[PDB]
Amino acid sequence: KRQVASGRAYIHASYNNTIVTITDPDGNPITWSSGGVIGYKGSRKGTPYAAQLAALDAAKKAMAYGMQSVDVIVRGTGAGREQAIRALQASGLQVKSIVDDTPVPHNGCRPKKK
Amino acid sequence: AVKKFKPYTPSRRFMTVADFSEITKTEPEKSLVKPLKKTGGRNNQGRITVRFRGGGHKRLYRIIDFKRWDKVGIPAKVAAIEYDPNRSARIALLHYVDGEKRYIIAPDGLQVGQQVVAGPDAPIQVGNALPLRFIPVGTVVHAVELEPKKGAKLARAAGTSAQIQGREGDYVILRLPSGELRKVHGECYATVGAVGNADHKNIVLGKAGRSRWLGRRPHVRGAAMNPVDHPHGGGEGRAPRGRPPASPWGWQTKGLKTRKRRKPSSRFIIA
Amino acid sequence: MRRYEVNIVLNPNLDQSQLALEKEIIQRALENYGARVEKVEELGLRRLAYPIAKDPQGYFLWYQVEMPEDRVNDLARELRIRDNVRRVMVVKSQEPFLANA
Amino acid sequence: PITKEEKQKVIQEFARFPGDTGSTEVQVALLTLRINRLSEHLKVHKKDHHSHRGLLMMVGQRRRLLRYLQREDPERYRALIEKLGIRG
Amino acid sequence: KAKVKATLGEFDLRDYRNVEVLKRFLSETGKILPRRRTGLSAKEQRILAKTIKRARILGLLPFTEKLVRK
RNA sequence: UGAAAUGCGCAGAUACCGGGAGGAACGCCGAUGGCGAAGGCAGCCACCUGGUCCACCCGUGACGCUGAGGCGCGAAAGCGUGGGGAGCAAACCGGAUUAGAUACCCGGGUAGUCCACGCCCUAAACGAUGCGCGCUAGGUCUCUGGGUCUCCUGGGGGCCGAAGCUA
RNA sequence: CGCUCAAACAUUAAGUGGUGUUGUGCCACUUC
Repeated sequence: KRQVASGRAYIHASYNNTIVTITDPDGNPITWSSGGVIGYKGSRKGTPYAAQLAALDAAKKAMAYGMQSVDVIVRGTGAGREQAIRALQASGLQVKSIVDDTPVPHNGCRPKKK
Repeated sequence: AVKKFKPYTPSRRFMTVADFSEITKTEPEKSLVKPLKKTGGRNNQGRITVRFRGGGHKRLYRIIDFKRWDKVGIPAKVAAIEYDPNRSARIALLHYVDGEKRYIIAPDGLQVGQQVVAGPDAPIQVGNALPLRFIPVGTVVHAVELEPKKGAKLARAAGTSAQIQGREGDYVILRLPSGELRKVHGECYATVGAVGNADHKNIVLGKAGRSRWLGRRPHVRGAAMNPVDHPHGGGEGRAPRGRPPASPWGWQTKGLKTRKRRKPSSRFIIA
Repeated sequence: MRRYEVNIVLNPNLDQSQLALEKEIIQRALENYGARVEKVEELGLRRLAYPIAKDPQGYFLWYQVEMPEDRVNDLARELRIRDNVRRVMVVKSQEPFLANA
Repeated sequence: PITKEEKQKVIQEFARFPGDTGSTEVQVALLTLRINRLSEHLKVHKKDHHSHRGLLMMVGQRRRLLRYLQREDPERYRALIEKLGIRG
Repeated sequence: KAKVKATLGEFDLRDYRNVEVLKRFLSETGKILPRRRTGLSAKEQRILAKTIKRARILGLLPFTEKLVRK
């Protein structure tokens, strides 16, 4: 919560939206944005431009929190995937290091009818 | 598992009775400090506080070492898996090399001649009784205390047991014979393993009599009675409930919770 | 009588008074079900690959014995009980299969 | 499994002449050990149907060998059937 | 590219304790390298996988590491 | 989600960190691959166990093949008794679609799916090819066993094709 | 402007329904 230096952004990319979060070097959400923190509704939220606006929004509020250096860990497969990071370049926030940790089971729970 | 019957008679083409293959060829209960008189079809004032009792079979109580801590680290070779007509389970007349003989609910996995013993230094091994602090998490366990130095009284019915979920503080979490995830002080004794005669539930009484032999008197239904006797009193043709289904004292009978709100024991239970 | 590679892990966050109190319970334990200690190694603490019990350290033991097989299970069973005994894996020992000989 | 040395104990007590490991004797006696060994297994492994397949196969083969060993020389059969306590 | 096996020496592929050695087939992903990267053979490939999981239960060989820079 | 809506959310949800409960299923290896009589069989550990293959030419000495009837195994769904229930999910209700939509699509949802014990004995139970044996060019890929081995020699899985067969 | 209706009309080779739009009170399925 407190004005701090380092940090970590979390890209959650779905398929009908995409969300993220600035979170202190501990793992606790400082700020966060989505496809709805952009205004766009429904499918628009599966959009890279919506994602740009998301990241911009997210990171933006971090810089108002003194944020500068942030790591990156992303999950999902949304059209705003890479875009949610590439917006985080022209964000002024040091992308200290980007990492992919998308959840993937050793195969266990039987999947929905798709 | 259980003994059926050819239908040489009705109420006997369903009625089954347990295969006492577990009983150690023994009928005479240890006349020793074990069997003592037992009685009481109703309460102290000559009244009735539990409809439908009596007609038993004349029984002797069997004294049961539930506490089992007054004899720590004193090994007792099992002697007998006996019939006891006052529980869902069999009893196990155990003998200590201390000479003295006692009685313990017959757990599941109890053969005759086990080096069972009480106390904490005892191996977490079926039939052995010890404080939960020494029994690892997950271990099934019957006849459980509730407050230290108070005695067992949880999971003492045929095939009933409690599992240990984990440690928290000076308490240990048990999933009771009900799924009630309650905390119980560590210094409380238990008895590694679950309870015996688990195969009992699958009995079928069969006829009225069998019920009666037990002592369960014929229970007359609500709507069978009169408006004077019971809420469902209509009796005006096989006629429905006036609403809502209710006890002979008025309290709704389906889904009305009754455990007192603020029993100080709430803070010791989850779900 | 068969050859086995019994494996174990220890709670790294403990001394050598309780630790040399721990190894003795695997000793006492083994001899109970006739385990004939052979070439025994000990690679102590070890930077683990994935967190077990929330501590990335685990004091490794390693035995290798001749024993009655029909109780090889009840050896492992015994070993795990100690709350300070995290990992336990019994296996039957085998010949060096060569790679890049 | 079946110890190789307690396997030789068998041939020894059944070998109708040292250096013999093919006599229908040694063969029947053999399968029997495997049979009863397998019989017992399945006793407390009832679910193992797979393995029951074999239990039939080993039996057939044994019943067959016994056919011949009876059909050719009767006297010898009589002595065997008893040593092995079979045909009940 | 290159053959992993052709970077090392003479090592028994059954000692589920030589991490440094085994780890070299683990990939910077935590995935059991496919045949066409390690340069193993049929026979060999399977028992390698054997002592792999055997050591993964010993906190010795990582199960999965989120990918580095991307 | 084709777009949505029902749904859920200022009861503070979605996303994220940590701790715990629970079940099922086994990512990478992993495959043109292995095994099984068939049904079928994937974390790993141990124990119990069937079948199978090669080398030695040691053993018995035609004891073989098939097999009406019988006997046993037999996916799935299903059924009885008891336990279990995270995910999925007929039926079931709801959103949309549609002229109508008991369907497709979506949100929720119970038996079931899982365990034991029993019953069920069905099938595109398919290689739609009963089994055993001898005979009739080779080429190439793979699995596996033996042999001083750019090679032969057995066994198993594919493709291509001598002869022949076939509507 | 929105909402319900019986027709004229338009979309199809045709039919059907739908719908489009005016008028009115306030692509789907099928062709013996």
